[PDB]
Amino acid sequence: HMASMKKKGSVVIVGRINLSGDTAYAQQTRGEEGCQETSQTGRDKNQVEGEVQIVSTATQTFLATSINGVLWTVYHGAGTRTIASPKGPVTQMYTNVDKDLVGWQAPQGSRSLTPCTCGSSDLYLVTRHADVIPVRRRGDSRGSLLSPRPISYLKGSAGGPLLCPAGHAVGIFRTAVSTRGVAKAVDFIPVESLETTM
Ligand SMILES: CCc1nc2ccc(OC)cc2nc1O[C@@H]1C[C@H]2C(=O)N[C@]3(C(=O)NS(=O)(=O)C4CC4)C[C@@H]3/C=C/CCCCC[C@H](NC(=O)OC(C)(C)C)C(=O)N2C1
Ligand SMILES: [Zn+2]
Repeated sequence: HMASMKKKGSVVIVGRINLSGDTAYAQQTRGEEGCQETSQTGRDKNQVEGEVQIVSTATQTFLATSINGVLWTVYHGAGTRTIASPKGPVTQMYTNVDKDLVGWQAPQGSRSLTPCTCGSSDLYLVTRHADVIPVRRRGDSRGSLLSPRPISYLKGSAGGPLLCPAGHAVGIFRTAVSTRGVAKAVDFIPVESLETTM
């Protein structure tokens, strides 16, 4: 009964989206074996770099984005799980199921994105495959893809950033608005709603 009750593992950083140069590309930093083991222990000694991490649990894989010293991701990916770190599991510092949002303190080595103050509606969504997709802002939390794509293409990218032209963070990718399997729009957690939650 009780003594046989299992614990859920930590979210584990398994790679990152490199946005540092002229070319955006994915990098894997940990394989499946290492991920499983890191998830169970919560101990992750790997070096962390950059703003957009690819993260994983035993069952799902998605993204997480650093903005103002917090690593943010989606609740429907992370639930209330801890994140693996060099000194063990780290407890969520923010949890809000109503905004589909969680966050932990940003891992040492990560770089954070600055929240946008530009007021601009020409946005760019960064996916787990390192595609930079033009998105026009359509409301507080909604944007339209300039070129619609099958949802398959966006799957696993929740937790990723929408950026403005200046590279400032505008929002965290939450949902794909689909019709007949085709995403024509996305929904995101506005950066201002992170700044309030904070
Ligand atoms: C309402 C927010 C929400 N919020 C949630 C909040 C709490 C919660 O607790 C368990 C669950 C929640 N699930 C929630 O919704 C779930 C999770 C989320 C979702 O699927 N998000 C994405 C993703 O990639 N996720 S992921 O793969 O990386 C996963 C994390 C590892 C973004 C990309 C989607 C790809 C197309 C997949 C087809 C699903 C269509 C769906 N569209 C839809 O719902 O649109 C409307 C709203 C118009 C109907 C939708 O997007 N989602 C459904
Ligand atoms: Zn901006």
